[PDB]
Amino acid sequence: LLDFDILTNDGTHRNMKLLIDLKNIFSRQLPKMPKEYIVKLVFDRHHESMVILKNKQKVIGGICFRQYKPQRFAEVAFLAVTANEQVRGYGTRLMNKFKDHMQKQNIEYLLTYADNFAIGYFKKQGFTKEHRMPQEKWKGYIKDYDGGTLMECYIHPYVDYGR
Amino acid sequence: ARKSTGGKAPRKQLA
Ligand SMILES: CC(C)(COP(=O)(O)OP(=O)(O)OC[C@H]1O[C@@H](n2cnc3c(N)ncnc32)[C@H](O)[C@@H]1OP(=O)(O)O)[C@@H](O)C(=O)NCCC(=O)NCCS
Repeated sequence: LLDFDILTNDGTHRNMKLLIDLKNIFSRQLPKMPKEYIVKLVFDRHHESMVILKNKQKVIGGICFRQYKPQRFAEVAFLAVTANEQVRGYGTRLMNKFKDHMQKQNIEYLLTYADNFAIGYFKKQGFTKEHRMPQEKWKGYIKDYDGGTLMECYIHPYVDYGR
Repeated sequence: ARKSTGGKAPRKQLA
């Protein structure tokens, strides 16, 4: 039964199976993403994945992010829940768990590029189009794409996110 | 970057 764990790319058979499963969920739910691209970010050293584990073995969703610790902000790379598990509240519970985790990690802002429907989805999750975080903080660290809408979520130090 | 930012793609989740 349901667990939200931080999946570490430590070269072990167990975690590496879970990362591959999460990666396959990502490419399935994000057809516009080059699959080799999802692989590169998910298994790079800089990235982490918080997954939704059904029991102690099956991946049904997760979020791949990258923390920029000194600057105290993190970028969401990919977010998804497997087809047969969508519309059950998991995606929202994941985001809440993520924010709570980032709060404990001393992260002040969450950033994510969004497109089309995703903008509305992240708005429901607390992200906004206007930023209260200074440009120069992410500039040079996070790529500046003109084709995408950059959204941010302020993580207040003592607001109860997650539950 | 050899491949690297940490990024998405959802373009209209209604497909
Ligand atoms: C976005 C996503 C993670 C949400 O996860 P989830 O487990 O389905 O989330 P929830 O059940 O908490 O979502 C609740 C709401 O989202 C809507 N929703 C969830 N999946 C949906 C789908 N496939 N199509 C349309 N609406 C959907 C529900 O209708 C619901 O109603 P509400 O907005 O009035 O509350 C999931 O839809 C997904 O994996 N999408 C494809 C990947 C993607 O586009 N990810 C974000 C960008 S990388």
